[PDB]
Amino acid sequence: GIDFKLGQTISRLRDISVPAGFSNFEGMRSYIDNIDPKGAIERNLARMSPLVSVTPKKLTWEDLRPIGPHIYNHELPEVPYNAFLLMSDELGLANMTEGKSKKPKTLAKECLEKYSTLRDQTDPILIMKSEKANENFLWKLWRDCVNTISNEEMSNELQKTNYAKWATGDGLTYQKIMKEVAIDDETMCQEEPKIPNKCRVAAWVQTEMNLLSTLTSKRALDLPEIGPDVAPVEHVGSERRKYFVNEINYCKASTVMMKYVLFHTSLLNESNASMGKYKVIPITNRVVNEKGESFDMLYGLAVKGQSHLRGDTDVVTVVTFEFSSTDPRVDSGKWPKYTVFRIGSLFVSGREKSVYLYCRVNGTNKIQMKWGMEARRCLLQSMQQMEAIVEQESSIQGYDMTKACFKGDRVNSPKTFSIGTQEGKLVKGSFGKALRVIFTKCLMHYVFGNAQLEGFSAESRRLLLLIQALKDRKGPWVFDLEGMYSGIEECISNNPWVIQSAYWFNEWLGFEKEGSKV
Amino acid sequence: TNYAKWATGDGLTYQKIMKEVAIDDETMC
Amino acid sequence: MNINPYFLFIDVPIQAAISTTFPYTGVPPYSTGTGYTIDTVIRTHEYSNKGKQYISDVTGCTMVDPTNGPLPEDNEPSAYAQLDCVLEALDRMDEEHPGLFQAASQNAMETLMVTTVDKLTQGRQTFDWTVCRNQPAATALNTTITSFRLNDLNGADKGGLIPFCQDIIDSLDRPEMTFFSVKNIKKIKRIPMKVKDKITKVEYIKRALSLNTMTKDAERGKLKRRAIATAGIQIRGFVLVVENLAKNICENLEQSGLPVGGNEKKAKLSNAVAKMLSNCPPGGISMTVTGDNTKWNECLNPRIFLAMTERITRDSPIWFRDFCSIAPVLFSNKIARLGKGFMITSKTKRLKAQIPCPDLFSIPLERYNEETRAKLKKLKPFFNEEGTASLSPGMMMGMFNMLSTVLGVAALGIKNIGNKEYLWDGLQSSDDFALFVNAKDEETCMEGINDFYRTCKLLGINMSKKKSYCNETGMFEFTSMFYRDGFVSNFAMELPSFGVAGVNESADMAIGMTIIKNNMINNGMGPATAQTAIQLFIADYRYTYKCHRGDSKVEGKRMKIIKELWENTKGRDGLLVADGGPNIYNLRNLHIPEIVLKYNLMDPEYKGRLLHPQNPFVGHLSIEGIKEADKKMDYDAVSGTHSWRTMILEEQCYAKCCNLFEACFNSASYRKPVGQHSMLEAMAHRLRMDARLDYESGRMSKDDFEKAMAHLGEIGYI
Amino acid sequence: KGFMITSKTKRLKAQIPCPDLFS
Amino acid sequence: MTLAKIELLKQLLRDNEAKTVLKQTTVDQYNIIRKFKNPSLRMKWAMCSNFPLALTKGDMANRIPLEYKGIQLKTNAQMCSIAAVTWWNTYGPIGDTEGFERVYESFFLRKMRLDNATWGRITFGPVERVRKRVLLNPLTKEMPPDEASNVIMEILFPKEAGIPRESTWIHRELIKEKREKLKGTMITPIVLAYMLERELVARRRFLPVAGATSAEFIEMLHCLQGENWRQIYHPG
Ligand SMILES: [Mg+2]
Repeated sequence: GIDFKLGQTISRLRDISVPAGFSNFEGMRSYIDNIDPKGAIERNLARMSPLVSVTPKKLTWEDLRPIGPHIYNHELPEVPYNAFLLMSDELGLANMTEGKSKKPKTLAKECLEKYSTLRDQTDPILIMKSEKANENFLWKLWRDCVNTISNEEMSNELQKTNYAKWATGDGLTYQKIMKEVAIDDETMCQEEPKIPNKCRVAAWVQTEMNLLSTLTSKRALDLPEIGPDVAPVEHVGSERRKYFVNEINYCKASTVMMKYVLFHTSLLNESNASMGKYKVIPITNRVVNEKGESFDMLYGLAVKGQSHLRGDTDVVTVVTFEFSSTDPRVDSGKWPKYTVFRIGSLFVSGREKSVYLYCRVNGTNKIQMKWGMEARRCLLQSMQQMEAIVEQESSIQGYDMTKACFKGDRVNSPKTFSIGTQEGKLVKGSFGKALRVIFTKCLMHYVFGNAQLEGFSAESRRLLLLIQALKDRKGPWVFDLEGMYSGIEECISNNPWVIQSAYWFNEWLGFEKEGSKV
Repeated sequence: TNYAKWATGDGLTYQKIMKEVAIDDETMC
Repeated sequence: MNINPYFLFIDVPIQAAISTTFPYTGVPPYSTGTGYTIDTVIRTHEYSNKGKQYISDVTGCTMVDPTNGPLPEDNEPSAYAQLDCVLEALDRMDEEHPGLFQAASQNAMETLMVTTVDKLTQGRQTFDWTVCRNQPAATALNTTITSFRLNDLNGADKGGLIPFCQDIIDSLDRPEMTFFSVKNIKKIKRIPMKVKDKITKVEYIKRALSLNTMTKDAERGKLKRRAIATAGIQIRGFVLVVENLAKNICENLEQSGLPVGGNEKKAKLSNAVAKMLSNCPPGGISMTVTGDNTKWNECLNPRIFLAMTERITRDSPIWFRDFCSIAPVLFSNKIARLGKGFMITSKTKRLKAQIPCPDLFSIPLERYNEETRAKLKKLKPFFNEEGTASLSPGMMMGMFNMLSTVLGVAALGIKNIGNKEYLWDGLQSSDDFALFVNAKDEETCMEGINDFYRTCKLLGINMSKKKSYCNETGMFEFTSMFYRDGFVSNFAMELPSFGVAGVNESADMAIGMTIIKNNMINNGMGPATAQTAIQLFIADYRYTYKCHRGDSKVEGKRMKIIKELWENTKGRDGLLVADGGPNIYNLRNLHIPEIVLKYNLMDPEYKGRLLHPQNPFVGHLSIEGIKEADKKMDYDAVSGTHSWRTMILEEQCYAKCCNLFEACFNSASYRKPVGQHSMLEAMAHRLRMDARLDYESGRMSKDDFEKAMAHLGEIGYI
Repeated sequence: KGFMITSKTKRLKAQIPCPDLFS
Repeated sequence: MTLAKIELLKQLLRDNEAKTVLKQTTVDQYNIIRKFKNPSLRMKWAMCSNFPLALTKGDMANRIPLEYKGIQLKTNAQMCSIAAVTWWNTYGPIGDTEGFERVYESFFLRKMRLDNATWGRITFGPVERVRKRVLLNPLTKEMPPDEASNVIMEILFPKEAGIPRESTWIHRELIKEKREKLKGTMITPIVLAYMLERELVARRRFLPVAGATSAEFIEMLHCLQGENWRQIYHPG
């Protein structure tokens, strides 16, 4: 047969890998083979201390308390706007086009040629400088971007490449030295970690959520066609997709998502192509309105730094200048990271409005660059929930329920959802409005996503499920509520979305408390 | 030789930059 | 009006609207991992400080044994699992399943006796000791075999995996160990060459027991990063056999949520909850506890796994018992390589330097930050000079998943303590468990939950009091799937699959479309959702492969050629999407390759052009991936121009030898060759037979026959 | 040769030519 | 070929490395020898590179110019660019298509069943489904994997067929039919072998089924079934 036999080193490793109370593996073998336990668990539990226990405790509405009370503290600073690109304050320089697709450089050149007043604006007017950002460096970089885009050549590399090394901060980098010098050196100490600042609720997140769930005349999301459908199931799927895309196509969140996706596509392509040069990258989008006209929208420019990406997490610096019409002085606490300039003004239909240029230095990496190319997965996340709801409704009544759910049938009334509140009075909204709210929520989970958001969502799932069980009169029990609350609250530090989600959770919990009396 | 570069302090030499960046920088005195 | 998304929950159950709560649309967090590994080691040894501390004479490391230690006196995690309690649980489980341990052991032995060394080529990156790095399974396996050849170890060429494991065990006894090491010789260029290096016995043993560490990347449900461990090749076979035995045992268990995936687990959840509800007494209550074990990898002692394997194989041949008890022993004496060291910087001098692991304590601890300072102060006792941590107690997640599930089901199988008026049972799968307790009043249900908590603590299982809660039966969670009133709201995690998946055009298309079909079948993806997924995948595919519609005015290198093809071919509906052709995939035809779908619609000239029998892009050596795609997934495609494919000296030599072998043996590609002789002898015999057949068949002249025979004689096989 | 300016925190130096003495 | 084979073997043995590896690695170990993190990003980067494709050495490269309409295709350093594939699909060698009409019979039969099938009404009520072991795709003749491999070897590997087992005679009709149909083609034997394995080896899975169980309906299970909807489908 087989005579697999152990040597000496392995035998001695086996000898010293035995639980306490045995001198050799043979002792363990004999003990396990012969000894017959007859309730060792009962004895151990009997002699186990009484202080060790789940300490179960029934959960009631009173035990549930607001999460992250410090967000209501007025001493802490208002959360700043840390998103990569402007979302609700975005300004898009629009030029109508027949539909022909051209390179981003030419598209940006034409867009800037249309707006020559901003293109030729060489004398800036600084409105606010964040803390450190040198206004001179940022303005010189912006002028370099404008000149590089407007130059007749077809190269997309900045014409200086030597001033930009310092304007972007690439030059100010520590230089590596061999380990022995560091050992001998005494001043070289390990850098302390950067603990995120603790902030309070802000009014800009709520306004952004309100604005980005609203219909707009500009539809940007376009998707590839699929093959003809002949079976009933695919016809039903096409109908539901038609309603869903009709609702979501014309919402500002869709345009923001498409802008993000296109910008990240361009950024990743440039990083893959250009390695050792400073690149100019327009923030471009294609937008089609109700009339069918197509426009190219230029939302600013970006300087992509020295893309020497070795691995994936290696950082690449991007200096973004973005057009906007919002005066940051109205809400100063929202823009402590942005060095803005007042670059011009324009008339939309005869009403003049100023145009500021928000300049900010940020960083990205291959993971973020790619995952910004998959923001349509937010669209699928939105689709799944509405599909589930419509399937439930059509399960209740035999005939398909989509039309009544959205527009209303001759036998059923349109379905509505509790959308928000005003003056403490909750308000209702159509199914399309709830769809847009869900889409905006998913888009914000994408844009404002980081470790803090993942932790907060995962740990607040417990609270949501507990509240759901409490609603169903299931009498949920929690063994240690304060530990769960602390775990949830340790993630409410700096992410604007996490703080606003905590505020919304507290508001909804209060409303549930008030309505639970019935 | 690498160790002697830092032991003698020759490695702690200030970098030279263009006049344009320096004048555009307010922290250079 | 202020929009509040949470108000949706007022109109919809949280379970139904739970999909939108997942932030699986953003960027997953990504990571030096040395700090995380140090926290892991400190925490693992902190839960077991009250055990027995000694010195490993074999390795000289500091070992800690919490098993059979003092019982816990508080609510912190404890690894002091009593052996006799575990034996009691195993005996009860075996009684409940007559002849299950024996059958699983015998089946594992049977499947082991037929396994070959080549099976070790499966899996993920493994720790290569010859270079002390992370190398693919096949590369590390062949490197270890070649190095064994130098130290007089000839088991791998014997075929079966038993001789290879025997020679691995023997390698731990040889006074020295010779192998090939990479030498980056300076010449300026850094040329990598092979150096015949030699190491001593203790260092080689430490290398064998070492478990390389890395920082997790794909985790998205936590705000902090943890450490994953990759083992070497000296343990992969033993761990494979033990895991196979554990899977054999836990396949029969009804309480086990493994090995099952897709829709089977939903049915298991529903069946378990229905069975529990039916068994509920008249007038009693069934409470369901949604549980989530704390870490639970750092409290499972490998010695408990050794005892469990010993008890499972009580009536097996001694050789199989010893073979099965080699992974746990090599785990109880494991060593953790602590990342790549820290980084210290001088701000005033604008300098930075990485301090490698071996010299962590060469710097006074006052030069580390407070967190790292305390970490190193606590880690000093278990720090090896070479730059590794002696991590005996606890386990690294991912190694023993089936065995730990068996332990959890053993805990669940107790069903009662003190004959009290309650019965508990539930589901357990790889750190995720759910419980159900039937009693007469909620007070007794909570008493049963407390008893279960204490019993689990006695076995080393520590369930979170923060991550777990309880309610009435009919609503709970398990492995991220939410059950509520019979409607299993299978969470939506299907996002990280819609997008080009790798190797090439046809394979990516087939993989994506089969993914859509599988999601529709299992997770209940709807028609509209599937169509939207197809649309998004088409968009991503067209962008990535630079293959847009011909009529579209997009500009690019391949776009000009696609534009020319658009009008150069009359039938515009037969071209693949790879060539800018229109998409025909819909809900009904997601199981059929697109080449065959448009086959009727292709112009004869176009199909002849694309489907040429000989294609330089398609290489016989690149067909390995036609069957399976990396998890191993099967996809159906059609060979064509789009089936293309995207150390140096060894690569050339091997590749060429394998290509010549494949050319001589046309069946080697399709089926695995079997033979205990050198490749040269088989190749020479095949060539001689082919030459004789060709000469006898009139396909080869007498002069060529003489030339070939002279060549073969020169080779030395006449 | 003009004058010289330097930032210690950034460890940078530059030379300002005579014409740029007032810029 | 035999002269070419012996010449290649002699040229290979001329190197010490080839000699040692050939004389040291056994036939069993050959598998390991033939085996030498984020596929999405790597493929993305490869796509925009000048020459991502690894073109095998051969005589077909001469058919495609290195540059075409000012677009680079191939270099002599082989490496190739997707533009070469697109041109090949535009203009290039015209192959023999009769092989596909018989080699890829499973897919063609799948398409025929899809095309000639008739659909009906859709019911949106809750659907009762049961976990059952079902065969995903229809089989011409199912047999155990070892017997399937033996049959495929006997089909497309006439040599290496010494001492026929007690399986060729059982499936003699299948053997002769496949031998006759597969003749006249030139596709690589690996693709044919894998296709025959797919045709012969049965793939079964635990799936939720409500109604028809035959593989014809299982193929379209993704469209026929539904958690809260059902469809009537008659395969062609
Ligand atoms: Mg759970």
